[PDB]
Amino acid sequence: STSSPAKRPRLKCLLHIVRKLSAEHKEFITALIPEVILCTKEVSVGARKNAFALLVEMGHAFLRFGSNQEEALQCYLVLIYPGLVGAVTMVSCSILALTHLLFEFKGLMGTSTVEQLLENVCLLLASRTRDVVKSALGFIKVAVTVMDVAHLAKHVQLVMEAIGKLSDDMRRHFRMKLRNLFTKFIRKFGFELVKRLLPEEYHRVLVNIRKAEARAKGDSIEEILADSRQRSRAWLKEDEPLNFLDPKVAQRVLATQPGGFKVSADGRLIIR
Amino acid sequence: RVRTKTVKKAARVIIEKYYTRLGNDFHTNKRVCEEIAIIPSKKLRNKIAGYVTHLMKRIQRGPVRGISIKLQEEERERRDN
Amino acid sequence: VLPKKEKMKLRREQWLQKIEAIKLAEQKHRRPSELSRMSAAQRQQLLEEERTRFQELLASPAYRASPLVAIGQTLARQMQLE
RNA sequence: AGACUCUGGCAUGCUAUUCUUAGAGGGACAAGUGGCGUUCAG
Repeated sequence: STSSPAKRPRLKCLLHIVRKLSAEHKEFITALIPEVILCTKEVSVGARKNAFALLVEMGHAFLRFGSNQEEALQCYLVLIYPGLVGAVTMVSCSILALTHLLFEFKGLMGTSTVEQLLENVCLLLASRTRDVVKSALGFIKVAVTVMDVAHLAKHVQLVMEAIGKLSDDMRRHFRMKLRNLFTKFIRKFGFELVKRLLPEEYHRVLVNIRKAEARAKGDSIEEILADSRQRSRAWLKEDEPLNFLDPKVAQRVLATQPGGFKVSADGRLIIR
Repeated sequence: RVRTKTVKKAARVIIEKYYTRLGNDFHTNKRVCEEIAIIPSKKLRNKIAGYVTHLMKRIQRGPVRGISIKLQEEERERRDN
Repeated sequence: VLPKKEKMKLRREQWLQKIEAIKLAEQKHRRPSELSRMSAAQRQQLLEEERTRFQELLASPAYRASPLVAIGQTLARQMQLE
């Protein structure tokens, strides 16, 4: 019985009871998992930030319950892995959660397992819903950033094949993420490989990207309300005759050079 | 969020013609924004109100001599018409 | 203005049209994907449902030995249905 | 590594109207706080 704004403080309260939670509290955590995921795709950005920080601190909390950190994080992942199975919105939620978790505990998951998730995300690249494919593209970008190029190389072809047969409209909508992914792949690998295994139309974008990689190599009112050799020039002022021996002569020696709408019938201005 | 040209040039001219009727807080800036300018776009009106609130919290910390001579000039222009 | 012969043609044609006019008159006499749009009760129902589904799949013996393999097979079945 | 256009969450308000409607009017603009900042842009 928690309302939508009330998710934003509550997670923090949950956060405030994670970082000293004892080892005999796993049931509470595994009951809290879906709330944290649904709050990672909450309406409020503050609730999303709180749920992401709660996920990070909660994964940190499993780094204290066992001797093996990698096995504990594997358990933490398999507590959230079913989220890729149910309804479309919560699948997108869980892909976003895995995207956030992949950037924090980078090597500690174990790259091969990450590769399996990447393969699953490739299946999630074939979804009809735009949010799921967007979250899959975000996870792909995070994986390209994080996990190693030597392990990327055996999985370049599958992920970019899942990219290639996306759609016409879906490719047209998210051309930004596709452009950034192609730029990252061209930076990290050979341009000829990406050209060889992509279909025809994307090649056009590629050469533009390649050309891009060619191209990359005081408090006064009047001053504030403004439309936004040489320093040795002096101006005298000539009044009484100028007395160079007067102590107050420096006031007469200056250092700089001295010196759109239509109105309506009522008189109010017109702004457009 | 980054800033544009039209909102801030409109704010500059609206201050240069009606600095007397502005206030210090956001709501009075909003009210004078409806009652002075027609401003058909609500987004542009909101941005104008935000930047004029920024301007009023900025220039009121400055010297009073410029404010006094600007009020004299505005009162002279109002009395001339 | 305009030629006489064209005017004569027009007058003859309108008089002819009146002739068949009189003749005819005489003859007649005889659950969205986005969560922000969706309501709080449905979010709570979805939260309870996904809690129960997570508990059931975590209590399943198949999801204890090969978790990632089972997840991959489930996704493969789900979108080979699609 | 979209500074392009439109636009949602909340209305116990007006309109035939607190639970369904569809026109309009509001509401959020980085507005406020503390730090980093060429003390101004961010």
